[PDB]
Amino acid sequence: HRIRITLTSRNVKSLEKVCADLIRGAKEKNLKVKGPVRMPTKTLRITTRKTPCGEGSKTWDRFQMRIHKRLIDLHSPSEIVKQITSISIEPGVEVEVTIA
Amino acid sequence: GHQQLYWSHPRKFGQGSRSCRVCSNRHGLIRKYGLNMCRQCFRQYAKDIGFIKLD
Amino acid sequence: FRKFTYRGVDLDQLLDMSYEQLMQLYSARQRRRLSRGLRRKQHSLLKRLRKAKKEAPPMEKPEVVKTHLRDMIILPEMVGSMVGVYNGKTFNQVEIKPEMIGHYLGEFSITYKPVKHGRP
Amino acid sequence: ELNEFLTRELAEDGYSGVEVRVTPTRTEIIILATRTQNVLGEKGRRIRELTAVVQKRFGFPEGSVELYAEKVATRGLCAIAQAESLRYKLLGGLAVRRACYGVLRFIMESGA
Amino acid sequence: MLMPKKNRIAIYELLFKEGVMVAKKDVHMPKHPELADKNVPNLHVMKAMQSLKSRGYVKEQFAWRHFYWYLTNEGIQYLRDYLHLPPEIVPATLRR
Amino acid sequence: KSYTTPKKNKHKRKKVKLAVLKYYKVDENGKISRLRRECPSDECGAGVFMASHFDRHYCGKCCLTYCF
RNA sequence: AGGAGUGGAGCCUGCGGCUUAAUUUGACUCAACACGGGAAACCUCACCCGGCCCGGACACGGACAGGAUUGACAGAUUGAU
RNA sequence: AGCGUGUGCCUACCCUACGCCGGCAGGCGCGGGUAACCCGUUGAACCCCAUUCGUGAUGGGGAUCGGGGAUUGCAAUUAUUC
Repeated sequence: HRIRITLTSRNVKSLEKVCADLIRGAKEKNLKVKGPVRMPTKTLRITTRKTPCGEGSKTWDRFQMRIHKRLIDLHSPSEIVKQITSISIEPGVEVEVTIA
Repeated sequence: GHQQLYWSHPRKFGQGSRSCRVCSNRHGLIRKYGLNMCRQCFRQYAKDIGFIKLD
Repeated sequence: FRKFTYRGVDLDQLLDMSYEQLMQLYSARQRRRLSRGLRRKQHSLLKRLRKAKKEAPPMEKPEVVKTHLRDMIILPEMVGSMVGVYNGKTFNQVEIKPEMIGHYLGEFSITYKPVKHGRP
Repeated sequence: ELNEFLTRELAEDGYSGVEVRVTPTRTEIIILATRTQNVLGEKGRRIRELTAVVQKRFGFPEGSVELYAEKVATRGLCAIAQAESLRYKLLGGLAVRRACYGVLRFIMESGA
Repeated sequence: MLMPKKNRIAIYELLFKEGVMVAKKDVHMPKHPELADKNVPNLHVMKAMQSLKSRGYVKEQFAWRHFYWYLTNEGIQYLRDYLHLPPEIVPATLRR
Repeated sequence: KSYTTPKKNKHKRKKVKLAVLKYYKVDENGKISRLRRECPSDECGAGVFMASHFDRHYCGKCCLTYCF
């Protein structure tokens, strides 16, 4: 059973914390764990005017969001990796499970 | 024929088919990534969405 | 004394033909308009408009029928008909000559007045 | 939308913040306030009402949404609760200088 | 109002079984998202409980597009002696 | 606002008093009769009545028009 | 010291003025004038000519199951079944 | 080459490789992508090379205007667009 788990979040430091904890857990559980594949991050750029009406110097904002996505690959049966993945999930980090 | 001529006008497409989902106005809509509001409401509620003006 | 001819066919020849070849007798936009769909969704007004046109006064000046539809393409069957179409304020009562074919009722009712400037 | 929701109801309760935590096939919404006894109402009526309206509004499954109401520590350090306290002080009718001096001094001995 | 008798009592036992009400503010919604089994728009629903507000039995506050009607104890009494129910059936907002 | 144009009014409906006795007619014997025709439609069934006009026959809610 | 220009030519857009039944309106030095995120065929629409419905709650007095009211097809009508 | 974007709640309206037809604007059955996977190695333009032009309101400049054909939409006329 080849299994893929995706660690997609908005904040990056809690993402590094949970990915390091998952890699450490797969290391201590005597399991063949692959390295964390770092996908190219996606920048959310939409610009708008400052003032609500139409007068003033034409000044704009640059609002930004960065979403980071990570990949961890394992070779393990289903129930043990469910038991691993259902431990200590952050509210700002979303995990999703896929099977090949 | 009040029932059949009250709103027989097709608002299938066009600008008035969509509206702001915060304050229901039809000017300056942002449709990108499905926000579906005007610019003022997005600027007022932009912090809880998570958009920061870092750049 | 001159006899009118449209696209090589005569007036009664135009009357006694149908839409299935009349679309190719029309231009590009009018073929697209008549081939778009049935005149039922909004053009039940057009259906009853040709019905009210098919109402026949006797051998005199035919009675004028007026409508708000400015998007009506002149069929060959309604030549020699008296109609006033709404430009927004009044009805411009116009005589349908045997030349109208290929146009709209909005071609023959002006909206803006012709401007005549005075002193700035 | 949930933030503007809970500050529309919980203005008199002294609202401070919201937290959403995700669980498999379960939604957790944590309500931060200061009047943790008035937020429940009598026998938990109003928090059940809020659970029902958020479940019916947001298309949520039946029996998967629950609301936990925990009061916030260090009441003088959250600026939103002091803002609603000043709003309800000025709404009842009182001098604005006395109320602003009172909230300023309360924030000052509160540890800021 | 030109409302049928069935629609008024329909919103009534929907409100009596569960004492909460959510509706998006638009007049051209042909069927309710909850009452799609029968034929009733939202305009009937908002005008009926606006009449219920004016007779003084429910509360109200407004979101972006969503109304929020809440039930009162005298509202429970009014729905009880209007829908003609024995007083042992309770709305789910009180009983846990 | 009163204008130069004359004011139009809605239908003030004419009031009829006890028209149900004009549906059936009673004789001096023991029988019940139907003066007008009954609509044979399924949902527009055996309860409602149907008109008697100078040229046509028309029902109330099912809208089936009959003429000679 | 220079470079690219604008202002002159045709066109797009905006503003003033003129006409119109309406040519909706805010803004007039920097800090109004491809500004209102305003690239308007319908909606937008707030301007003009026309016609429907109440979506006038709640309370009082008439009204009233012997009827408080709603909906509609022969044919004229405006514009429309 | 590089920033990007992509099947949306009431809300239906996405980005597109590939085959045929047609000068072209375009049309039909076919496959992928809910995205570092598919468009895509984004065969972009200015530039580079080789002919034609030769100081002429000229093969510069494309305003104005006539006729015809497709697409979007319930509807284009005061030409939507091509």
